[PDB]
Amino acid sequence: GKSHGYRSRTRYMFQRDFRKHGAVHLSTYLKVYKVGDIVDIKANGSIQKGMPHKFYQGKTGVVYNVTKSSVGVIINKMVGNRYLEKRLNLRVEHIKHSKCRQEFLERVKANAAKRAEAKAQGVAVQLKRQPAQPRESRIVSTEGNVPQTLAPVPYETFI
Amino acid sequence: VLKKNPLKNKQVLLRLNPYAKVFAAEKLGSKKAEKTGTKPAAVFTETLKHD
Amino acid sequence: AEQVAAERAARKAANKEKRAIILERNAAYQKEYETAERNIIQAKRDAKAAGSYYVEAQHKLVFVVRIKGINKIPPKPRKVLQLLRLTRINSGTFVKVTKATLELLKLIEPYVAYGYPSYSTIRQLVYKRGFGKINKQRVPLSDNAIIEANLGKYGILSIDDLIHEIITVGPHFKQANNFLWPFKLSNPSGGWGVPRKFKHFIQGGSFGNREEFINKLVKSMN
Amino acid sequence: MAHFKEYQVIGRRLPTESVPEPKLFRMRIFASNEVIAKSRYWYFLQKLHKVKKASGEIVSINQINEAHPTKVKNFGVWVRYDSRSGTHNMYKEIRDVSRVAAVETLYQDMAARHRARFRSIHILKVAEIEKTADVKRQYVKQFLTKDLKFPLPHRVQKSTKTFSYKRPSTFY
Amino acid sequence: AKSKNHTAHNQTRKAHRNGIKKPKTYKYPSLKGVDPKFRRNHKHALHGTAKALAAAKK
Amino acid sequence: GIDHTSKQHKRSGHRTAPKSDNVYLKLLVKLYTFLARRTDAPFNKVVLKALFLSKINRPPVSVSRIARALKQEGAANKTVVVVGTVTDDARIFEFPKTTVAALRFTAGARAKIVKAGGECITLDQLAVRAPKGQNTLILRGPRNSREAVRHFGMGPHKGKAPRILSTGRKFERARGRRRSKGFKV
RNA sequence: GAAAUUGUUGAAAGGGAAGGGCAUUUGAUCAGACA
RNA sequence: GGAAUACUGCCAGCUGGGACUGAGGACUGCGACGUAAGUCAAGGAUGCUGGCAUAAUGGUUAUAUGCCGCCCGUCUUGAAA
RNA sequence: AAAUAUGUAAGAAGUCCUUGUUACUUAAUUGAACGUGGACAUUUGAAUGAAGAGCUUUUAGUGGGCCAUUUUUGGUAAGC
Ligand SMILES: [Mg+2]
Ligand SMILES: [Mg+2]
Ligand SMILES: [Mg+2]
Ligand SMILES: [Mg+2]
Ligand SMILES: [Mg+2]
Ligand SMILES: [Mg+2]
Ligand SMILES: [Mg+2]
Ligand SMILES: [Mg+2]
Ligand SMILES: [Mg+2]
Ligand SMILES: [Mg+2]
Ligand SMILES: [Mg+2]
Repeated sequence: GKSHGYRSRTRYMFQRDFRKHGAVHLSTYLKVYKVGDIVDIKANGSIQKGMPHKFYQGKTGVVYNVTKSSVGVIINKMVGNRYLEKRLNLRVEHIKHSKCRQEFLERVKANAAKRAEAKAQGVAVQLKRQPAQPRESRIVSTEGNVPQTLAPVPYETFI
Repeated sequence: VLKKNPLKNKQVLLRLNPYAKVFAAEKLGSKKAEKTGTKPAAVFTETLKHD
Repeated sequence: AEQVAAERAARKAANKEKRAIILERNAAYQKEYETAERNIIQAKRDAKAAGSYYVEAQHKLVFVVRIKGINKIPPKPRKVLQLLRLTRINSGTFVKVTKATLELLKLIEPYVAYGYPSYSTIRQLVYKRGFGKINKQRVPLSDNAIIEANLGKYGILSIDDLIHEIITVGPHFKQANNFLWPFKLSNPSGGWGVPRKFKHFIQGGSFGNREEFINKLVKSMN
Repeated sequence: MAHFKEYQVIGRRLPTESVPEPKLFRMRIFASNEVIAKSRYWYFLQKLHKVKKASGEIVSINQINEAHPTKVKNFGVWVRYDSRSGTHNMYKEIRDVSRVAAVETLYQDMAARHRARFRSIHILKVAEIEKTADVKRQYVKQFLTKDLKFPLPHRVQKSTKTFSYKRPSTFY
Repeated sequence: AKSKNHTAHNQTRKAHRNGIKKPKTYKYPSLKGVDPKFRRNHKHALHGTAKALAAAKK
Repeated sequence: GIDHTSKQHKRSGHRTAPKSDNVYLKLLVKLYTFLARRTDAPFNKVVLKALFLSKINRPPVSVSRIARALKQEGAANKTVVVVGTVTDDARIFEFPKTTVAALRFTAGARAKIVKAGGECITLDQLAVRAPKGQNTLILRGPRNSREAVRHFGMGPHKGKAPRILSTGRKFERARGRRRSKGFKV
């Protein structure tokens, strides 16, 4: 009959990259994780212990526990019409520091600097991002750039 | 009790926008533009008539 | 009985001062409208005389009209239409042109016809079909008092100031535009001009981006 | 697709820091109005250069008017069109007074004789034949005869009323 | 008398009538499943700082 | 054709008038409806809304609860307002000299308050003394202490009480409750 | 002393069914105010 | 070299004919025209005039005419069957 | 190695300075977690919208489906 094992349909998901087999680089075991850190999950095929399920591949969670060689991750999973809270025990080979919020730490640092610099000069520091506004007016010079006339080409085979 | 449309009822048109009286008095809807005598460059007209 | 002429005289005096402010402001807006349009025309003449080309700035304001009914609509286009307050056919709403709003327009492209409104179209829409959202109620814009009472903190004190914030996208465009109830237009008096509406304007239908041609369509529906 | 006007459309790629002031490209477009002309510009530019609307801009669009709208001219047109199976090249000659009034005749003839719609026709070139005997289509040469003269037999007159009280005549 | 086996038709429409609710976030989340050794010393740290705060406002 | 974003003709979901037919209670509603309309004081609106509650939403407030509320810093000389019945508590042995206004006082609660030197007044007298609810304090009883609440949300690993008639050794302690019999909850 | 059903008298319509909805013509019949 | 006109757009430019509607019921508001008193098309129709005062309008009912209308109840994905 | 769908973040439950607790941890007042006090208000951290948000108890009916565009399996095909 039908088969729904733990690692079913994971033929290509858990493979290693091309010419990227073998041992794990040492920098994986030297990074430090704390409670509240935001990390994303990517299973490693060389390590069969503490490997997450195929559902959580490519999902981002928040660290809530630290252990000897593993951490706890909280992920919200949609079940039916609501979301449930999931807790996973994954070793450090399967996770890394997500950069989704890392960029946000620079803007808040930059917002504090910009506000302080303009505090003694002018109000309305404009500490909000804006979308790509429509282009303004401009003048296009034809000096050495006279337009070239183009026409559709006929049909040919060249086979 | 009953909404009245400006531009069809002059009194309501004068209730809001009091400047409407000045606009009609000076005939600002038919203002003449200042004359200019600029001519396009030879590059523009040659490109316009270019095949 | 007291306070029968004292407060009436004071209240009428206050009304006259407000009338003078509106009179002076509308004069200023008229001057800047005329000056801006003449400069653009003059710039084009100067560029041609110099052997160059004057590229006008891209438009910042669009007016979107829903031209289809409420049946057989896929979910994602349906949700976007609700976010633009287009719940019935022939409804209109001004949208500020940004990078985020352009992607919204592409999704609901088959169901709406939008373009670039002019000052004349905006003025006639507000005067004839201008309704405000006050305490979740649709209140006709029949006097300047209601505009002052709901938009005074944003510097708007007249119906022409409301029009000014629309034609020229100001810092308070979001609050002014959200104040206006979505416009309820009728069918065009001269028709749509095409045998089948539900084709792109380029191919010969109704929906799409018809740019300045929207002004002819809106006036027929208004 | 409607009454035709001739628009000059000049476009350009968006300037970058590596190559500011890029080249300008121009092409004549026959279109009903201004909206269609700009759309057709990107349709033909996407078949020639690595550029599209998102990464490009329209520099200037201008309408082209005939220098001599009231002089009879002989026009030769080269077209590329798609049939129900394959693509064919074609050369036809049209006698008229203006380019806009000669392109509309071409679209009527293509739809009538080959069932080709607007979407499957490309106008390669429209040119005016200046010298006689360069015309190679007999249906045009017959109108170039010295002192052209032909009658109009069998005239039919429209009637405004349902009934007529005399037998009509087709004299002219 | 064979019949239909399985389908996901109309399932997501029912789920969107009242569902798809983001879970509530609470300050001080539950400490279930955390390291027992960490929890033991954390209890004494909270007990110690309570005495220190009370001693300052005796 | 309107593409509704929400349900139409939906009722608010809150009580507007009391469900009871008590003539004296409706008099209090009429009195505080006038106050809540022409006094713009948040106390009046709270009292008017509280007059519509049902019996389970108006738990009794004991005298011990009143005494504990009077031990707050600076609240020893406030008028305690309880929209409901005030019951007597024999666990407490001392009682202050406060002023309490409530719908009903039990035969024991009224005696204890008066003997301590205080007074028991009705809600209509409070409007005379405190039209805007000055120096007032509203107390409410516990709702989740009700017997029916402990059976709500029954399910596996919830720790809720089961709906059972007879409690004993042979009543819902077998398989499904302990590891020795199949499994535990 | 009801209905199904039937006789007589009176009125009406009817070219392979009858009955019904909207509007009005025709025939018969009828209430309301004359302040 | 100097004009005209076509096409497109704007006017808080003027003006003629037709159709449907008259809701509300002391005053209160925002305005306009006036030195003023006042007036006004300004928070919803008034003025003038004629015929008839009854089966004339109208109601009910029968018939005729234009268009439309398949037999209800039920099981069913689906019933005039 | 696409297109379309898909996880997370876009602040007050935040950022920064200083120092209190512990039986955990460190060669070590080293670190971890939790705190006292001080500083920065709502262009307070993109867009749009919001007949308001959140929560609870109880119960009916249903648990034979079918059609169309598109993706797609078996079969020569089917109103399969
Ligand atoms: Mg093992
Ligand atoms: Mg369709
Ligand atoms: Mg017509
Ligand atoms: Mg049509
Ligand atoms: Mg089934
Ligand atoms: Mg009988
Ligand atoms: Mg009659
Ligand atoms: Mg009939
Ligand atoms: Mg029929
Ligand atoms: Mg059957
Ligand atoms: Mg049936």
